[PDB]
Amino acid sequence: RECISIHVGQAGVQIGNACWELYCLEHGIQPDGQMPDSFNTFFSETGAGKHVPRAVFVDLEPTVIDEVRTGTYRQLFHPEQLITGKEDAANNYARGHYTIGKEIIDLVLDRIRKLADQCTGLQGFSVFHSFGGGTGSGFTSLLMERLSVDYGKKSKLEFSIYPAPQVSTAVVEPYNSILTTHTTLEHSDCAFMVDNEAIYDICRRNLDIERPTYTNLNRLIGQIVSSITASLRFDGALNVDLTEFQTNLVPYPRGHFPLATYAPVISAEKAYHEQLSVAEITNACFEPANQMVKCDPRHGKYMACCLLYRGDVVPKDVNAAIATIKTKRTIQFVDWCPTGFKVGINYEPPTVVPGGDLAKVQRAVCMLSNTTAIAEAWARLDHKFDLMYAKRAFVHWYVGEGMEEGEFSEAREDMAALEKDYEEVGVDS
Amino acid sequence: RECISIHVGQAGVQIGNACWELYCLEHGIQPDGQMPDSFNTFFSETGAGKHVPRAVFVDLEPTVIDEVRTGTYRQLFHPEQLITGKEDAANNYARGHYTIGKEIIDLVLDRIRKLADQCTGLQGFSVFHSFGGGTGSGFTSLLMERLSVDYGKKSKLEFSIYPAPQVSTAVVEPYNSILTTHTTLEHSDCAFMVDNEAIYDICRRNLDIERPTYTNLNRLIGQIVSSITASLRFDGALNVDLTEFQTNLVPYPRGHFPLATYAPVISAEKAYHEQLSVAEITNACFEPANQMVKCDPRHGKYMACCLLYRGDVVPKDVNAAIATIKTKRTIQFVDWCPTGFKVGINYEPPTVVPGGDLAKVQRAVCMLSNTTAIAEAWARLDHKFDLMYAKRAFVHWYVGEGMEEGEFSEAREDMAALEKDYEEVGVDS
Amino acid sequence: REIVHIQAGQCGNQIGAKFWEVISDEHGIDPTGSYHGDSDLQLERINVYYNEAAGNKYVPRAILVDLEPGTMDSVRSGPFGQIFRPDNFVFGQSGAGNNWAKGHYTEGAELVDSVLDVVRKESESCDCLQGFQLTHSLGGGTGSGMGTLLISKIREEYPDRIMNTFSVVPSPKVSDTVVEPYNATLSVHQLVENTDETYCIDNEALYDICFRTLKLTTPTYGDLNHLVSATMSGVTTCLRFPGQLNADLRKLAVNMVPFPRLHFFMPGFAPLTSRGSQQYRALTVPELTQQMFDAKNMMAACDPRHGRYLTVAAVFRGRMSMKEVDEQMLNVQNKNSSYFVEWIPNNVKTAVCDIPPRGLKMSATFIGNSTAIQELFKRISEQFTAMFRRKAFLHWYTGEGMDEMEFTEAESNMNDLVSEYQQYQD
Amino acid sequence: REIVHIQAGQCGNQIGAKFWEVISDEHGIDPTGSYHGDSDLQLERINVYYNEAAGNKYVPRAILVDLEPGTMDSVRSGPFGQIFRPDNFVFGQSGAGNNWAKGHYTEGAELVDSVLDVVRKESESCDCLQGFQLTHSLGGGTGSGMGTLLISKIREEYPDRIMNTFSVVPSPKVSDTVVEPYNATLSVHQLVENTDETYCIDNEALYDICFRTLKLTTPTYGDLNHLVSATMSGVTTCLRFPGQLNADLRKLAVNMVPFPRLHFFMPGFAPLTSRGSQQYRALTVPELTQQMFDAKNMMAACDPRHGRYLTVAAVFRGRMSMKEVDEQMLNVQNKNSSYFVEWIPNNVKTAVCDIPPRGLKMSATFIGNSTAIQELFKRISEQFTAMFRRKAFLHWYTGEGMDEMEFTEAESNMNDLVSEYQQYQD
Amino acid sequence: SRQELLAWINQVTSLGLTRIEDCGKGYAMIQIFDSIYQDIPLKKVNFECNNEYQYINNWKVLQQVFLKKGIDKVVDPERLSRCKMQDNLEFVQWAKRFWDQYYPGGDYDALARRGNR
Ligand SMILES: Nc1nc2c(ncn2[C@@H]2O[C@H](COP(=O)(O)OP(=O)(O)OP(=O)(O)O)[C@@H](O)[C@H]2O)c(=O)[nH]1
Ligand SMILES: Nc1nc2c(ncn2[C@@H]2O[C@H](COP(=O)(O)OP(=O)(O)OP(=O)(O)O)[C@@H](O)[C@H]2O)c(=O)[nH]1
Ligand SMILES: Nc1nc2c(ncn2[C@@H]2O[C@H](COP(=O)(O)OP(=O)(O)OP(O)(O)=S)[C@@H](O)[C@H]2O)c(=O)[nH]1
Ligand SMILES: Nc1nc2c(ncn2[C@@H]2O[C@H](COP(=O)(O)OP(=O)(O)OP(O)(O)=S)[C@@H](O)[C@H]2O)c(=O)[nH]1
Repeated sequence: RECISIHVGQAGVQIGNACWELYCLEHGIQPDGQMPDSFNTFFSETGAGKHVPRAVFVDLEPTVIDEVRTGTYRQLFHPEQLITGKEDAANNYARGHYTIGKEIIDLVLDRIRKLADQCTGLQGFSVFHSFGGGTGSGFTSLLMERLSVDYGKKSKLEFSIYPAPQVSTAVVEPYNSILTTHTTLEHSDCAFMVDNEAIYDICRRNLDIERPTYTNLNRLIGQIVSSITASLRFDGALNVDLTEFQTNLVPYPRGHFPLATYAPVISAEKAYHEQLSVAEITNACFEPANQMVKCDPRHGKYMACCLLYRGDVVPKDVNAAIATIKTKRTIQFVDWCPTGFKVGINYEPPTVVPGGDLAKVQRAVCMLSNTTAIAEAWARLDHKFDLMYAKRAFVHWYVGEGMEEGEFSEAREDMAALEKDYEEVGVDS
Repeated sequence: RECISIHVGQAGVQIGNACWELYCLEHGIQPDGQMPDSFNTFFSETGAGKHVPRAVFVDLEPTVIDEVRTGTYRQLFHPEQLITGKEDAANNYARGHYTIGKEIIDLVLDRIRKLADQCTGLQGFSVFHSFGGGTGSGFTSLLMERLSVDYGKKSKLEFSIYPAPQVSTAVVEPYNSILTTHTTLEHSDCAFMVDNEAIYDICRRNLDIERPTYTNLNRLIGQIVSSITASLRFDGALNVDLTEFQTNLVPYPRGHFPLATYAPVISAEKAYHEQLSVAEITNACFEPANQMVKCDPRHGKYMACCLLYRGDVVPKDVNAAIATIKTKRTIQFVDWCPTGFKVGINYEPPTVVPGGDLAKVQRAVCMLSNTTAIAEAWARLDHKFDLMYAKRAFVHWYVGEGMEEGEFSEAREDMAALEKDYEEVGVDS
Repeated sequence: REIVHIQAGQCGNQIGAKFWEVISDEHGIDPTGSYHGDSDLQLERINVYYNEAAGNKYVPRAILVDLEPGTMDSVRSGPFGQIFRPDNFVFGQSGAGNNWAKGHYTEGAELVDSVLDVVRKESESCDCLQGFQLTHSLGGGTGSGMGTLLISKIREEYPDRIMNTFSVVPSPKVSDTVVEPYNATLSVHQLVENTDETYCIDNEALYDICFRTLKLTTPTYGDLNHLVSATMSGVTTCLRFPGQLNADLRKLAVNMVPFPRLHFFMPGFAPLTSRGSQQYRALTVPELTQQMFDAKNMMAACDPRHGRYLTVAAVFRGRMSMKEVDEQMLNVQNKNSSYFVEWIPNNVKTAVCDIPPRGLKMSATFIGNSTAIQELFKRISEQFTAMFRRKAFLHWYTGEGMDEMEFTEAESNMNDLVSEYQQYQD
Repeated sequence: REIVHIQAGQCGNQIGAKFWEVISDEHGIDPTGSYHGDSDLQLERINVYYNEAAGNKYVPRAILVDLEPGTMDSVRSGPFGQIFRPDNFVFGQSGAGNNWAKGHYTEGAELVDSVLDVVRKESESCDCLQGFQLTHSLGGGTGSGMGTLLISKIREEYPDRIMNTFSVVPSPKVSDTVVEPYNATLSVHQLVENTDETYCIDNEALYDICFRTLKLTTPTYGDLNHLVSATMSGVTTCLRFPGQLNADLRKLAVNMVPFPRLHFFMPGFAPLTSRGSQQYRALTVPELTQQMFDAKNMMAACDPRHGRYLTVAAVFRGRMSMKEVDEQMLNVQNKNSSYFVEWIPNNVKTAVCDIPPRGLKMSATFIGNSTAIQELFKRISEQFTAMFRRKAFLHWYTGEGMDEMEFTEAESNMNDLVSEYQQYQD
Repeated sequence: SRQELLAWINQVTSLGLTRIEDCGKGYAMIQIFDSIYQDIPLKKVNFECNNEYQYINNWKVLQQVFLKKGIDKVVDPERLSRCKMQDNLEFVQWAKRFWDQYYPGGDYDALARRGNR
């Protein structure tokens, strides 16, 4: 195997409710928990007639976790597993990590130690957080922190929603994201990344809708994610374990962050049009306008991709569609890497929301990868930071929250060697 | 086997009414005495329809015993067996032991000699008192006193409710408890202890309710106690006689005081949640937040535990769940005791009040034990004493009641060697 | 042939119910019914365990000794519980305290005469007596103390008839009691000097052998007991059946005890396969010796592989070739020459009944006298000292009229007993 | 006789299902059923792959080794999946990480003893053991690492019985994994020094041979597997049939390995015609040699035409003239004198069974030991260095308790292995 | 790797150890702690230990040292006592790190501490 999941921060919780929705939806388990091993690596058979959740929920304002215990699904989780700190969220790392966030952690852990025990030989914890938040950046920082020590012997794949390249929200965002990166870096196994803005494009350009509610982006990651755990931990013609990832996906200890991408994003109402070919979707994967991340392969050489397919797919179709790609060159893969294509084949096709806006094809490609591209994304996000730090901007908000000129300046230097790292492991031969 | 019981002091009587309730409740004997050997070691089949209790009740104010002869159960005991001294209670040892309490004792004894005769080869008297009271500390002191001589050839397990660590009631409490300890010490066989405050925690943390009426704590001990006598004196896959206890439970003549602990404390309303595993409850037993005693194993090395199980339990499950424990070393290490785990297995699962607040599982663990831990609890209670004695505080209240500078100072020295005793038998190898 | 079982204590008693549960079916004797025996051979030798009174009521000739009513009143109030003549129940309504001293010197010593009384009524039954079967646990009062007395008296009354002892030596990992080594060391002492054949079983050697050699997930006591009772049936009763080469308690004794201590064995059953699936039938014979002679599968705690053998007795009971039997035994004796002691050219004592365990095709009880059991009395003996040193729960013994030199005695004795056993491992 | 298959990893496992899917039908063994055999000859030699227990249940004598439950739980939850005795399933619920090091030193090393255990239970089955069949992929954990260990242990336990290895060497064009050359180079290393007959198959040499030699447009894995399993049946099982001139693993080994490396072959099936149409029946014989000896049709990636042969073994199985067989082979040896090495007057090892593949009239398995396979280990070896140089995903190995000298070792070894093979191409 | 660690351990302790599994006994782990702390009851530790019961004592001793010192690191005796390679490999790796940081300048005589056992 299983893989627990800790959805931290309002966002990580909204996305959580979403990814958690898509789940039962493709497993025939109504919001009442009941369906009429396989998928046991994400659901515990509490007896009994029910299913329950194999995860937890951590937010410092009740508002968001509250809504879960109102709307059907209310029945799905255990009243217990949804942790809250009535106190204050605070869009600031410090407070969430140190000062406040601290008080809850114990309790938090307890569940990921109480839920981690009940199972049978697990594989890790799929963590869901929103980089630039208070409860999402800070808190987790120490949650993943306390995990890397309590279970160093497992997988720590954290699924993040890192800062929109130009459309950020919080005024401080970078402070909170240069801080969640440096503290988690030395603790994660593989950090998946899905860019909030670069997903909108997909909603504008590849689905058409200027009315994208957060509830949609969530349905999307809620999809790409389903391709990761759900179906993969599910039997198939070319299974891929969680460990598999980090192994076939990270060339170096830095909790390396690949990018999530999905192939068939086409709007219902298009739903009837003749379906796309195994070749087209494959090709769509090499287009910088369909990757849930504003890290357009502006130069970033891929260094490993895990093409997770699902649905009706002939291994030759793949071991050909990929061959064609391996020789497009304009898709330049790293040097020190001969072949970096982990072909993951599942059976059961995707499963689109009954009536959202997702096409509903009979095959998809959730390809994720490490690309020297993020050399950018990190850069552009680091620079941000400086500008403000350069004037201390909202610094007094953290200091007064148990932090110091140290943690900032010393977490800046941190990422600095992440701009050099993602530079050295590539661009050079 | 039988075992008579003498509930002394309002409290010991409230707890009595409670433990006495749980009884019939799990033996199908309505308050009218009638049910439609086995359990004969606690109930005499008097007349040809009824089940007159097998105990007595001793309080110097009528108030509390009076209430018993109002509320159904009124029918349960014999009008006789509920002793009272219309006179005065007095929250002071002296008066209750010497002066007043004396007058009643004879009469009291008479019943525990009249009820002790009627039976068939008994095993002892389960005494119920509240350490820090007037009728509970003093009186008993001489009751148990007069027993150790009239039946030295039996078991004297006194079930006490010793002084809340910070939430005491009486202003003098320690005077009354350093005095009931020294006088009973050289007379009891095994003294069970249940801390009033440390039980509240359980009601706050393991059941959730800031509305715990005394009537609840009573339902609780009323439970842990049911696991002692009731069910144990009741057939099973691994029976454990009363003698058994003191033998497998006291390493030394000091009327050693183990602690009572219960495993499944979970609130109704939780009542549906998937039940807990044999391993979990077992483990819950080694948590200092579930032991009816503010003696958190702060260092106190266990020296003997009597794991009384009840309900559906496979001996291997135990002779494994315990094995896992034997190798945790939570306790830390004294050399001298290789194995100190008396596994008591009963059949019939617990029996929760129809609608109180107790979960109602199909298996429980009422583990009691002697822990070098009380080295604390006694300490902290002894110190109390001094502070006041150091100024004589309410001394004139006892002196004027047939006591002397002797009994105090000489009962202080007493416990002193109980602080050294509980220290020597442990902490050293 | 004859013999007279003895259910000392609760355990020894609980097991009685299982030993008789079995044996009866292995002799077609229903509760109070008679011989429904699918065959006619399960009757010509029954006498060994019953008596003729009515003509349909062959009553088990055992003794039920215990100072705790509830127990025998659970065995007498359940299934086969109503086959024992009430005269058999020698109860002691006293306080069956968990003290070896309380059931050997103070409480049991009284109930003894009222026992010996019957053990004589049964011995003087008829024909010729062979010996007595004794079940109990060396970790309690009515078991180690009072049962260990019952024998010390038996062995004074008929130092001729044999004395097999089935002891449930205190399991390692976790003990089902606290003074355990006290009640134990004290009873082993009495054993090494009265009974002349002891079969030590370990509640946890069973679990293992019962949870991995029988995918059985919920091994209740009834089971363990059941497995044990399976072995004691192969031993006795069995050999009281025909066979190409049959033996009987003595042969077993006179081939297994090189030196008078009495020595303790470790029983092992043959076909021990999980129900459905496993029913591999790989029971040609090499499969049974494969079984019996492996580490796991030895009801004992210790592992043979940890010490030579002095004697072995494969008491098979199911039609087989005196060739594929006599043969196998050999290779076995040569593949493991290492551990099998040398000063005995043929350690193994091949025995061969004919009729097998009612529903099975071929089985073979194993009674090993290995030097490995050294590493158990060691255990026990250790636990003692570690706690004796501090006189732990000693007041419950002395206060019952005991001696500070009594405990010394036993430990030493039984402790020396460890010593000796090594004298052959080398 | 006999042999005992070994399904190491998922692939090696997935294929197990296909190798047994086939073989069974080529032996009339239904799921749990028995021998429905259309004939009576598909039984006198079965033993080679089964065991007698019930009388209708001849269970495949293979081993299923894997650290990923889901897999074996897909093979055991599907078609023939319910024929293997559960004892065969040696799973490792651990994290079957895709690391050679994780299934050879850290995770697999534990599950090994619980495997060898069975590999012995099966070896000591009966009669006389010949060798073990080994399936797996050299591009993963449970495959290259743990399976490559299974043999290193097997070859220490019976350096007498043979060891055929069926490896799915990392296909060129596209790698179905990323560290591939890591998991590979490391396993080939172990191979060149334990097993003594290896049949290397390439998922893409198959596609080709399966999409152009079988107009098959959607070649699912099941297929590839199926084709492969078709060859391994012609090899073993087949020769365990009668024949004018029959051979058996050894002959195959003792005629195909000039120099101890172990050398790897490249299997090729005979009638490989598309269903309907193609059913040309041009199978007189010159048509089979036409087939077998062409470039395409060699399950290997490399093309024979790119390097001499040392040995060849046309293991035919279908009634034919020892003349039109022995003859053809010759012209073939002369039309291509160029590539066929000279210091071996008769490279070819003609073998001839009688009964053919159930539904076919005439087939012939080809087992070539050509020097061409040099150009594959080269490939692999290259990929290594290009990435080793930068220690690419090396932390996943070392961090699992590995050595920086371990990788060095293998590459070199296997790298030298390339060298040698050229020593004959010249 | 296993080879590297074993070489390091053997030199430090002056031990014979052929394989990592040998560490399962728990003696070596206690002695490693002794080199750092020098507080361990070495006489009590069963250095030579043949039987599992003995291993448990070593573990208890190890556990106590952790507790006394306030060492947070987890020790899963159940896993280690089995003498399985992976569990021990992991524990040993951590211990080495612990030793590297903690070990003081003072010289340590492993043989003497053992009593030459
Ligand atoms: N995809 C997606 N992004 C979201 C969602 N909710 C918020 N975000 C993004 O995540 C960031 C917002 O984090 P916040 O909601 O401010 O904070 P938090 O991380 O929940 O924790 P706190 O600051 O303490 O409240 C912004 O960059 C948002 O664009 C959501 O439901 N889906
Ligand atoms: N658990 C429990 N504790 C009780 C109960 N009643 C009283 N106590 C505790 O016992 C002590 C009170 O003793 P009192 O009621 O003052 O006196 P008494 O022992 O009945 O005798 P007198 O002083 O002569 O009235 C306090 O520490 C209370 O917290 C009860 O029903 N349950
Ligand atoms: N195999 C087996 N072991 C048993 C059984 N009953 C008890 N034991 C084992 O026997 C020992 C204690 O036996 P027990 O039956 O309590 O003796 P007793 O003399 O009757 O006990 P007491 O009356 O003095 S408390 C423990 O080690 C326990 O594990 C049983 O039915 N089968
Ligand atoms: N022919 C064939 N090749 C297969 C099959 N399954 C996997 N492969 C090939 O084997 C290699 C990986 O095999 P795989 O089955 O993943 O090994 P594994 O050890 O079980 O993998 P893991 O558990 O460590 S991730 C790839 O080169 C892939 O192309 C199969 O069923 N047939």
